[PDB]
Amino acid sequence: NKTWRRWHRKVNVTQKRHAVASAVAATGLPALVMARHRIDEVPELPLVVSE
Amino acid sequence: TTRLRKTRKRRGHVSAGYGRVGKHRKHPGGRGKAGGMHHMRINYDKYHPGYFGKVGMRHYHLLKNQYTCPTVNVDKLWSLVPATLEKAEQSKDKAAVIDVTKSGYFKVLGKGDLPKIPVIVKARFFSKIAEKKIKAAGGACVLTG
Amino acid sequence: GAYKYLEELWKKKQSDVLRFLLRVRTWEYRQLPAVHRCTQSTRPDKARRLGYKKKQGFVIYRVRVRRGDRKKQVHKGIVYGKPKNQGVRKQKSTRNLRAVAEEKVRKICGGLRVLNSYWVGQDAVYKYYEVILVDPAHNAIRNDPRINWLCKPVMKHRECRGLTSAGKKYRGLRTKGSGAARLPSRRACWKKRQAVRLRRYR
Amino acid sequence: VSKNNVLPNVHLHKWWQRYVKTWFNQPGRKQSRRLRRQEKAAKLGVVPSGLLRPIVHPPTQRYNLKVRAGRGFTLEELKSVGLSPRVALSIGVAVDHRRRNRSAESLNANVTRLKAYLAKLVLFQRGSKAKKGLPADTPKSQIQNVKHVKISTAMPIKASKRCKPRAITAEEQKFMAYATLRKALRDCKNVGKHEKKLA
Amino acid sequence: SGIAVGLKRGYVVTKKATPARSRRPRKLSPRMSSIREIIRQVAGFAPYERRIIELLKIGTAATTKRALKFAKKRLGTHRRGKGKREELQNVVSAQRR
RNA sequence: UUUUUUGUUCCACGUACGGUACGCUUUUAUAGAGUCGCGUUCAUCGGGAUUUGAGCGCAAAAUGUGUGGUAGGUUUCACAU
RNA sequence: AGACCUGAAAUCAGGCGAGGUUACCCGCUGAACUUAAGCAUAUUAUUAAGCGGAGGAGAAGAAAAUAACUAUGAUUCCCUUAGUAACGGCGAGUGAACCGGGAUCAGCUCAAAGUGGAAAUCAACUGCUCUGUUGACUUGUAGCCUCGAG
Repeated sequence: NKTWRRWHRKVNVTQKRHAVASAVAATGLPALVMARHRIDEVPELPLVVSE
Repeated sequence: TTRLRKTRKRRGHVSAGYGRVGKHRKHPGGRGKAGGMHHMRINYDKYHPGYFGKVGMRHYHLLKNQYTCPTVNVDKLWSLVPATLEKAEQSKDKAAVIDVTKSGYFKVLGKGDLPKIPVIVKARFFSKIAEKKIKAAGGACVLTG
Repeated sequence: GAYKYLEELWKKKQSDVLRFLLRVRTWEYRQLPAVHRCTQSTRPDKARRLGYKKKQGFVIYRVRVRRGDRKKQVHKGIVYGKPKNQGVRKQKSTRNLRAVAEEKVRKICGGLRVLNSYWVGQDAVYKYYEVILVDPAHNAIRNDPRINWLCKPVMKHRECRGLTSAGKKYRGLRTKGSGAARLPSRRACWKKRQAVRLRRYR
Repeated sequence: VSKNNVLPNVHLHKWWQRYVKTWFNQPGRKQSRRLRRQEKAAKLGVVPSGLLRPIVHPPTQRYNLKVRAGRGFTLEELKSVGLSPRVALSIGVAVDHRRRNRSAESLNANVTRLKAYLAKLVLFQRGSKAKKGLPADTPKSQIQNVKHVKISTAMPIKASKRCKPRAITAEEQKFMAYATLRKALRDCKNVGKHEKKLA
Repeated sequence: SGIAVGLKRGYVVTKKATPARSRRPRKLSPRMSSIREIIRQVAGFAPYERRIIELLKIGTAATTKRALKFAKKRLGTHRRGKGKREELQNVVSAQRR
């Protein structure tokens, strides 16, 4: 096993951003959060709190 | 993804995908482009015609930039400078000036067609056809250097 | 000034004045040993120009190098290999005889540090140089600022690494531009282009 | 060689495993540079980092439009403003003794750039008392300098675009800009060929 | 303005006339004549120069041409040779009086 | 250690015997030789009527010399010293 | 007899060199296996082995440079030019540079002149906190000057 084996991937910046948006969308919906946690006592999603 | 390669499935078969008769020998047929002249000639004629021989006069120390010349077409230009278009549609006085150097092209070629709005185009070089098309549009031609 | 008149008539080598005087000197040099000391400069004109200064701890040696080329060093000129390499007689060597002379003067004067060299004459079987040396231990060189740079430990054996005037000519740092594009160093430049550069995002 | 592919053109016949440069240091290199920029600017503090550089057109015809930063100014340019070439590196202006000014336009760009910089420049007293010249001594009035600004970011170089829209004159529609170029080529080839036919 | 191609080409700019620089013409001077005209008497001419000087003392454009052939062989360039016979022509002009 | 900082920290109080700048004008005291260069031989280079080096032979010049990627001459120009 | 010049001697007084280490660095020296489906030019390779020399870095370095533009401006390194121009039984194979964008930025001093109302210079040994006594040195040591001008 040589050291020059290419370890890293460049993913495109647009595909990286679309992904984070899609992942942030799944933060809302208790469908996807319960599917992937314990959301019995939690009043709301997305759970916002003050500054 | 070593997983997905044929060797994994192929494993368990003795030939290993190369065949029992002919075998996976180390270097049949030579190395690299060797044998192009003789044994691999049929492949060269077709696939790669014109490969053997020398044609033109050689240029010592050829330098790019001496010859560089990025070309915009007449069919574009407008993309070059959208507000002016609504200005230069109206008025029938003054004209929207297109310094083609500033976007970063030197020559102008009239492959396309242009709307009939008076305009002035400044470029280092103009194709013969581009000039005829621009004039028809009522545009003017200006040379920079 | 007298040094101007000296350089102007040293240019006239073919003349009867200098060709007599240079025939007598080259006799004297081939009686004496190969590397031996002169107690003052033969050409004070020329040495002054190469940063010789007549104070204590500067010295000056003669050196003699045989003229011509060397054979390739094989037994009975029996080479072993491809007919290109079967070349015993007409070899040349990379380095001029001025630089060889500076080199000869590593063992004989290990402590002394070489500044420069200049031609003092030539003969059919020999060719004679005067090599300007320095004592870096001596306080006259050590105290003064203008040749304190030679007392740093980087400037050891700068004859051997090719950093005199004459050493710097055969490496080809004396030209510069497109001709010398190839040779930081001949080897250093060679290493840079040859390397397979594998950036981490590909 | 079989099938229809490109004829291969690979340069790996030498012992190339010795000279493989890898870039695992790349982030460690970033952060080592970045530590010594900061530890520079600790010592300076008030003093801005680099030094001021001129506006400069690149040479050959394909980068002739563009403008970039140069190396350093010019002995002619500093004479107009009235710096010495001697002192200018203390204030933080590059001198370049090689670069001429062939044009009047490239001169007056960099002179404006220098005069604008010396308007920015506050210069502290060496102490105790104030001392004129050697711009000036600024007194203890002294408007608040921000810390090291970096000098490139303080006074940057923006490809200044735009054209005034123009009336199409007489002798604009008339003159035929193919044939004007196409003369200018075929004159410049046949210069000595003309002077035989003339004489 | 201006044009890309031609004898009168380039971008229109108000040219400055740059100052006199190095590049100061390396003339012979009245001091350094008197250096060399001394050393010409002390040293004298080289053997190759003497043979050129006798070929110009003949005159005659047959053997004057052979001086240029000789002094291109001997100093190895045409520009070097043209300069040398032009100098030693000036020596023969003074010597004849 | 801040004076000797791998580029300058804070207030307090100092000075011109010397030495160095800058402005105008005048200007020739003037710049490295068995070196440059060329002819040949051998190596080296992508460098091809020679990229760079070396040996041998020849061996310079002062409005000069070197370079301007084809050998050569005449006439200009540019860039370096 | 006395001035120099040249060359020796000394267990003389006080100093300096040698050898070791291998990752990187500088200089010489110098192959063949191998590829070309043979082979000799070519390739491997201006590499391995050999012989020298260093340092925390080394070498390089302020143009006898690129260019032919509205011009640039020490050196090194990265990206790009570019698998391009070019080399090559023009076969196999080989193969840079300028411009451009970055890291980093720093410039300088000797020879060529001029103390000649006056060797102003340097070392060694001794002596108080910088004098004295020998020597080096005019076959040139200080100051001044380095083309950006002087």
